[PDB]
Amino acid sequence: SMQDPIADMLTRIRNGQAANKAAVTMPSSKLKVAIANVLKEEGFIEDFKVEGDTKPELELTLKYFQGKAVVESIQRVSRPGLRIYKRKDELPKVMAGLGIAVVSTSKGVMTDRAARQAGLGGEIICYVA
Amino acid sequence: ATVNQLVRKPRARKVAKSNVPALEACPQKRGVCTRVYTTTPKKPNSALRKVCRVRLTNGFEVTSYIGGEGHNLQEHSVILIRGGRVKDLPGVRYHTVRGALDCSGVKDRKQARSKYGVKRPKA
Amino acid sequence: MVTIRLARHGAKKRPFYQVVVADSRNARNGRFIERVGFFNPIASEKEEGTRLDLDRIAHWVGQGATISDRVAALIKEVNKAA
Amino acid sequence: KIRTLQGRVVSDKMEKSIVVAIERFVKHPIYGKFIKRTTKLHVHDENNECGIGDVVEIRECRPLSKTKSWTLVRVVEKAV
Amino acid sequence: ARYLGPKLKLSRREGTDLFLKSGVRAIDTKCKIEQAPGQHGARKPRLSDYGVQLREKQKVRRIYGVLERQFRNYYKEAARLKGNTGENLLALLEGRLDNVVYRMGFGATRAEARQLVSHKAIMVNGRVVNIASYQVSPNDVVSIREKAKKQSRVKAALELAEQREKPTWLEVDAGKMEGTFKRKPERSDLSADINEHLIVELYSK
Amino acid sequence: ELQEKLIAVNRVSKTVKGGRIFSFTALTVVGDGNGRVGFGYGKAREVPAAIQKAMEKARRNMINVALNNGTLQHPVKGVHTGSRVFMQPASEGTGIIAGGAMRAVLEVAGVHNVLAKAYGSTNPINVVRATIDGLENMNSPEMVAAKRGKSVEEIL
Amino acid sequence: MSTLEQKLTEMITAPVEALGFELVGIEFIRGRTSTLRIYIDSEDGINVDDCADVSHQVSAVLDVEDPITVAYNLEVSSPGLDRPLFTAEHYARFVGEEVTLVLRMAVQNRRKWQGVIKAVDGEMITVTVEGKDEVFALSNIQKANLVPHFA
RNA sequence: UAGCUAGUAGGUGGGGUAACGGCUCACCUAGGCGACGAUCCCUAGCUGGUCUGAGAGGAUGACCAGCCACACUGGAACUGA
RNA sequence: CCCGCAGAAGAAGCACCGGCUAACUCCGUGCCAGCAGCCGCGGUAAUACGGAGGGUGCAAGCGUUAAUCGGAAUUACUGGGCGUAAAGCGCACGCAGGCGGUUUGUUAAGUCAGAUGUGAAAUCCCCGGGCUCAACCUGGGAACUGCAUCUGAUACUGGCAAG
Ligand SMILES: [Mg+2]
Ligand SMILES: [Mg+2]
Ligand SMILES: [Mg+2]
Ligand SMILES: [Mg+2]
Ligand SMILES: [Mg+2]
Ligand SMILES: [Mg+2]
Ligand SMILES: [Mg+2]
Ligand SMILES: [Mg+2]
Ligand SMILES: [Mg+2]
Ligand SMILES: [Mg+2]
Ligand SMILES: [Mg+2]
Ligand SMILES: [Mg+2]
Ligand SMILES: [Mg+2]
Ligand SMILES: [Mg+2]
Ligand SMILES: [Mg+2]
Ligand SMILES: [Mg+2]
Repeated sequence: SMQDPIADMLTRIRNGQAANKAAVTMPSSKLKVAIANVLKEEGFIEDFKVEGDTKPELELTLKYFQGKAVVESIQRVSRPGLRIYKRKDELPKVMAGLGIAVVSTSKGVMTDRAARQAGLGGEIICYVA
Repeated sequence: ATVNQLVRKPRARKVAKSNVPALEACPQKRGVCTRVYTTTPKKPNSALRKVCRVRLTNGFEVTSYIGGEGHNLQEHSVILIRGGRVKDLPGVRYHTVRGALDCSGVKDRKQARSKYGVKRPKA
Repeated sequence: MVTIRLARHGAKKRPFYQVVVADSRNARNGRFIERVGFFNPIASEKEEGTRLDLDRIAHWVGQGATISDRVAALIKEVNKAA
Repeated sequence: KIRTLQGRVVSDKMEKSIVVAIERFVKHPIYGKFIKRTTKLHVHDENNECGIGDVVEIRECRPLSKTKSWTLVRVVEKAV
Repeated sequence: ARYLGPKLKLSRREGTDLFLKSGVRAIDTKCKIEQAPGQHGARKPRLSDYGVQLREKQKVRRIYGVLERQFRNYYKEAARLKGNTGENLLALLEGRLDNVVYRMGFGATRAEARQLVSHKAIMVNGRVVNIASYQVSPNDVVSIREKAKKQSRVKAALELAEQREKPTWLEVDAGKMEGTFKRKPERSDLSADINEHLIVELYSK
Repeated sequence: ELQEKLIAVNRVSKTVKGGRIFSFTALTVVGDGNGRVGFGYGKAREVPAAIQKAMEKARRNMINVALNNGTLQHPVKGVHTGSRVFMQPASEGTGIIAGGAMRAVLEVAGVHNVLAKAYGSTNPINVVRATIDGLENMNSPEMVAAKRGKSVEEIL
Repeated sequence: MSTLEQKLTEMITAPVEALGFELVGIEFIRGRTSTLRIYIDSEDGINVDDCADVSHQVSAVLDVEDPITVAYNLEVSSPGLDRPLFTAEHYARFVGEEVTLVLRMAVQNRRKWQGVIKAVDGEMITVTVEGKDEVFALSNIQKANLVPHFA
């Protein structure tokens, strides 16, 4: 029973970049889109696109820089089995700020940097690198 | 070992069974030897191990290695014991102190005499 | 009753007095209510040894607090200090 | 503004009083997993006017029995 | 609480100069500076990194004369401060009153200078002080009490100071035998043989 | 202008028809003190040979790590052959706080300030098998910028 | 039974006897550890050091004339406060002290009791248990110790 | 150590208390507690802190400060803010 | 606290030197013994037992024992495992429990933000000040990660409703 769509989405990229696919796709969701959009403009992929209406699927164009995937380490932190929330000041840093931590706030979903810009805690979803 | 199992059963940790039980955290204990005896090892190893059965103030009877080079002990000789375990002795987890409480001050030792109570010889 | 007095601090032969308010039934260095300054007998002009929040004091004696004679003198000083 | 809690009765087998069970969602101290904890109570049901399961709202008051210290203030759903 | 054996044995053990004698002669003239002391002191042992660390620690101690327990205090405080710990460690080691006096050339050897401090001969900022480990502050002005301004040793040491490099951070006036600790000395202001990073590494074991 | 350091030497056996024949395995690293380092390990019949040949292989294999200022650019771990090694940059002048085996590796590479710690088994060859990999897996503040197609501050 | 303890007794008795020392009990334990324990009786007193002297001499005669071929372990001992009594004569020497004893048979009503010696005979030892002056055949006693109590 | 409890759980009335209250009593109701550990058993004064630890934690509660408890043992009260 | 006086004059020891672990030989020594935190040690030579010389460490102390944490990721929340090393129930069903696809609305519980109250003093920490230094004492601050309350925020999780 798929008791998490997000982790699946991520592994679909990890097992995607590993298998060196050109592109991967998932059953979409208004959340995953927001997840994609932020990392999309964060250079970790080229572009996403979603089609279909009754079962809209999201589809992602993976990235490779020099025979190597741009994104290389992905981990869902706040998982259904154990949630995670962080206040403003304790917003983590991924690889000394080289990585990125995607966090949802009441003001939506954005990178950790943007969060501590607005000064908003939230739920840490994934560490990307 | 998932978190939902920890909340129903926190991780335990076994206690530190004191290898020196008969001391009960006392750095030393006073005792009276209820027996004196020596033991040689098997055929290949030839040596003599000095050791006394001693009843402690707490009521325990134990085995304490005789430091050696001072042997003036016999039944009803009081003695102070400290927890030291020598290799090659199965039940000896204690060493008799040398230099106090009814233990002969060992013959003159020019080296490491404090570990035997020998006072600095005044030439 | 509720009084303003001196608790002794510092070290042997070098005493330091925190002027506090407390129920008289409490030990000289027991609990108190509102530390309101300090006293140093051995300042010798090296540093101030009399700082008082006398208005807070005034507020207290205003509502029935009584004054140890020592600090009563101390209060007189800062007023003379002006 | 008065304070108040919003629990849910689990029993009313007693004269003019009820057993409300509150539910607080708390994060575990060490293991970080959020958990739900209940705090049963003994609320004074004036007039004996609450069924079972019907979610209620209470308020803390001076002691009224060996157990009760809480007064009901309203009912927000009547036990469908 | 101070080492009182022979001096050169240390240098011969630490295999370098330590300025443990007035310096009117060269070390080799007075010892086998190139070779460790003792019977086996001739052979060159195969030491260890740990051995290196220890040997560098004992150096900076011996070159300054701080015993062990008092030393790591300097360290355990030096680490607490800001900036490069092992750096400022030497900085405060350069702050010991005697050392400053020695740097000011009032005393040929630090011990000789230390004996002065211990013998109530020096006033920092006009007031007397006799603890050798007395740290000093910038702009302080040490001096010689007149009860010793005529001591034969102080003038001879001043006549030996200029034979060595005039320190920068602190400025002296040998005319009236009193100087000024203007600036806290910098790392470069010291020597380069000292490897402060391994000195930290040692205590960080 | 290179820099070398032996790590460990073991006497390994080899049982033959009549008895055995011991040998000697050396293990060493070589670095340029400038974020470029390799390691070598070679058996031989007696120590100086092993120490010699193993020293030479390490002159090849010298990867070039993109450290900055005697310290890493981000915490990093590396796991190889049952040995786990955590490292992370440290403040200025902190020093090389590391177990024995790693310390040389960190030293010859050019690192000056780094915290570190090993885990699991502490077999020396394994941890260096487990360290250099961890080292090269560092990422410059522009390797990302490049591979992320951004400017440096665009990540920083 | 007796692992030729007879020879063990002679082999130990000779050097011990040469020491002017009296021999009292010989016990050997096989399996747990092939260790032999010897009880000696010196009127002046028994230090460990003397136990070493006899341990060396007995070890010497033991080495040449040992055909049991068990592991070579054996300790020298001097009577403890709780000291085993094997001879009728030993029972005689301790006229009026408490001695514990256990019957060889593990059948019900076995004499696992202690008493105070009232009279001593060869085959029969009188010890008082439950207010009764009982008489015990020492051969039918598995093991017995005297005054485990320390005063 | 799995059930525990009959003044037990609740109500009415009276008494009682400086004060609310099974505090007590009458009366009525038949409850109340428990696997979110009741009950039972062993151990223990509690905290600020203290030691250790990179941290999270682990340990601990000597000194000093806050709180509690006790004053040969057991029981009872009197006086009195 | 100061001044004067006399005179180097009244004042250095304890462990250890096979490895771990800084520091080595001589002579006995005979596996006799003794040494021992572990691994180990001892023969006709032992840098490991004893003495000696020399050396290392520490110092008015130095060692031994005890006790606690650490090292120990060796209860692994941070931060472990379970084919064969210890560890997947013989299998299944299933209550409690845990967890839950997707869209909208609503809620504001969780969550986040802010405010406010409180979180004794001492202690710890920063910046000072004072005892000749230091320990020590002291000013001020920081912090006390908490709790409560109020006002917001609605992405997320929960609730409700409708799909
Ligand atoms: Mg001292
Ligand atoms: Mg060495
Ligand atoms: Mg009533
Ligand atoms: Mg009434
Ligand atoms: Mg740790
Ligand atoms: Mg006390
Ligand atoms: Mg009265
Ligand atoms: Mg642990
Ligand atoms: Mg494991
Ligand atoms: Mg099975
Ligand atoms: Mg099933
Ligand atoms: Mg649910
Ligand atoms: Mg859902
Ligand atoms: Mg406080
Ligand atoms: Mg000052
Ligand atoms: Mg919802």
